[PDB]
Amino acid sequence: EPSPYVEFDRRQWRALRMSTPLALTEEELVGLRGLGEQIDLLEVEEVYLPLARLIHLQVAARQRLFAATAEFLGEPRPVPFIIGVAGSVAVGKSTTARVLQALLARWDHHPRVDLVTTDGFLYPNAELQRRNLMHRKGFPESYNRRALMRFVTSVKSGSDYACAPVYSHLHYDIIPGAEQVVRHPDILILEGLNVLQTGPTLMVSDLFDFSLYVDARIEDIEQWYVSRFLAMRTTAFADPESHFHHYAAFSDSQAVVAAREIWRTINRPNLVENILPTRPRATLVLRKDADHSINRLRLRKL
Amino acid sequence: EPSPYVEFDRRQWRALRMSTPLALTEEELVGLRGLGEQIDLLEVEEVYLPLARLIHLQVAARQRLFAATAEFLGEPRPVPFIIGVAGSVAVGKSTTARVLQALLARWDHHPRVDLVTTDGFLYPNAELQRRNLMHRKGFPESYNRRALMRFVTSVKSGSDYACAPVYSHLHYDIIPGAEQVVRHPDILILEGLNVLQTGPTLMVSDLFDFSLYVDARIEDIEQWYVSRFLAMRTTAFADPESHFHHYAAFSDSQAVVAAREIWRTINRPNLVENILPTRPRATLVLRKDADHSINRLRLRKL
Ligand SMILES: C[C@H](NC(=O)c1ccccc1C(F)(F)F)c1nnc(SCCOc2ccc(F)cc2)n1C
Ligand SMILES: C[C@H](NC(=O)c1ccccc1C(F)(F)F)c1nnc(SCCOc2ccc(F)cc2)n1C
Repeated sequence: EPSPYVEFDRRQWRALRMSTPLALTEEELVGLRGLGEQIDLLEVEEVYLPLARLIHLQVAARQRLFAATAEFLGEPRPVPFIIGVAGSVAVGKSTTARVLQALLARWDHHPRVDLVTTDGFLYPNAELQRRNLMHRKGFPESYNRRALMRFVTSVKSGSDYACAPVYSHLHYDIIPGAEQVVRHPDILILEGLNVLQTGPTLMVSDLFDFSLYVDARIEDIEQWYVSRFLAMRTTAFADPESHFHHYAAFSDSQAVVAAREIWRTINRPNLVENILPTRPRATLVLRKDADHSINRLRLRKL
Repeated sequence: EPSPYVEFDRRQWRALRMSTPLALTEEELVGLRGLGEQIDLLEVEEVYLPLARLIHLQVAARQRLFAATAEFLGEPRPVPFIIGVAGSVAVGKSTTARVLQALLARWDHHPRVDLVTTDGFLYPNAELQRRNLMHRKGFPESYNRRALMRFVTSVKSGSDYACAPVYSHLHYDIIPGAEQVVRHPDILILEGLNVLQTGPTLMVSDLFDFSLYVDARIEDIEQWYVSRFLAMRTTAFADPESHFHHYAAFSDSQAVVAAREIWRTINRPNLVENILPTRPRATLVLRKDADHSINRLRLRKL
């Protein structure tokens, strides 16, 4: 029974590592780890290094394809390779993305590898209040998807620079005047929630040369979300300038109630209605277990 | 203002022809022309030959990409290149597809180029009657899209053969027992209506290495449809075995009434609600004028 997919387990996948150096020290790993994440050097080696090898093979071949079009066109720093990383809140895709960026940037030919999270493209709160969308922050309509598409297009067009706006998780809002400048990289990783989504018109997913989806049982992500929420009381919420400082004095059980409620009404439905439906398109799915461990992968060979 | 697209006119596009031989005689052209079509050798040269050049550049480069994945995978007749041709009924995509197939098969390296129309994947009439779908023949739900996806996947998987069922336009139904065998080509052109469409799960559009969309003003396609309908009275409908023989004795004005009605209730809405929304994804759009002439094109350079 023929398939566009190939399943692996860590045993099979780790084998595919070949002679790929490990250029990442333990000090550096944890400086990319997010609160709650269990990723160790043994996982970089056995999972992210094959992945990095795969990606670097394809970067070369993917550009030949743009060569062909430019040769047709009778034409005279290539077309940036674009990676998308998607997944639910709290699944740890943010970390994956940051790890991936460090692994790729340390290829001996030394490419420039920018990383942009989509949260800088959320509408500011006042704009969200206007549209009646606060209660749906993180859903697709709470993003300026036109702005976001222009940006990625602009970068891939080979343009000299592009700017993105900047979100502050501290203040739960877009930072006035702040901007992230992306000066023509070789690779761009774009990380967000529904970034793999498909539409009537053309969308960023269409621009992706490679894409990555970080998966887990829905019960387990709830678990990680709630724990991280509780942990955030002595972290992010502890700062008296946090938009969410009021949460710092919640007890374990109020905190679990609040966390569960946000999860039930905002984060779970977005996952189910929007994010999860996009899994089938992803070049690679990283499947995590309850203990955070990546033990199965699903690659698109077609 | 940067764009994924490049517009052309026939002047600009024809220039891109380079030294591409014309291996198609006028006898052979018209034997592919459909009732009403105005395509002449001057259009093959100035439009289909650039197109053929473009396609043959990309076939080479697109396979390097599957090489990269197989080299990663540590692996030991390549992965068939898959072209999709979409557009409304009566726009003449059927012809384009057949022309394209003849132009590609006569490349000096002599590749096998199969062509499959999607109509063989319509549900038989009795199955359509069951689902209450006769009045929506040609809409996406009147196709066995699972069967269709299995097929294209099977071919691209590199499998030795795949079978498709066969529709009879004469009898307005699927022919019992008939089958079209596709024995591992180098290129497969797949022609149909919503074939460029996108979904929750993975679909044929995802398997396309190249895609082609044949466009025209909606008023003009109505015009061509109605004329062809009238013309079909002394052609297809003239055969007393035609499911539609009753139409042969319609006068011009009854015939125009019938044709307009079918167009209003079945073919126009499908075009508007489903087909036309898919135009943005197509690698190349062929834009035809009221006189049938291809005078502008839109290529995806990203
Ligand atoms: C609906 C809202 N979503 C977001 O703020 C959001 C939107 C887009 C991208 C990322 C987030 C994020 F991660 F949660 F901050 C939200 N979801 N949880 C909260 S409470 C703030 C605590 O933030 C987190 C973030 C991540 C966790 F794993 C646990 C708690 N809020 C305000
Ligand atoms: C709704 C139905 N659609 C189809 O049969 C159909 C479905 C899928 C693919 C192609 C067709 C096709 F082209 F019209 F035969 C239909 N549309 N017009 C008719 S009348 C039969 C006359 O066929 C045509 C076909 C094409 C024309 F340009 C003009 C008349 N019928 C029965």
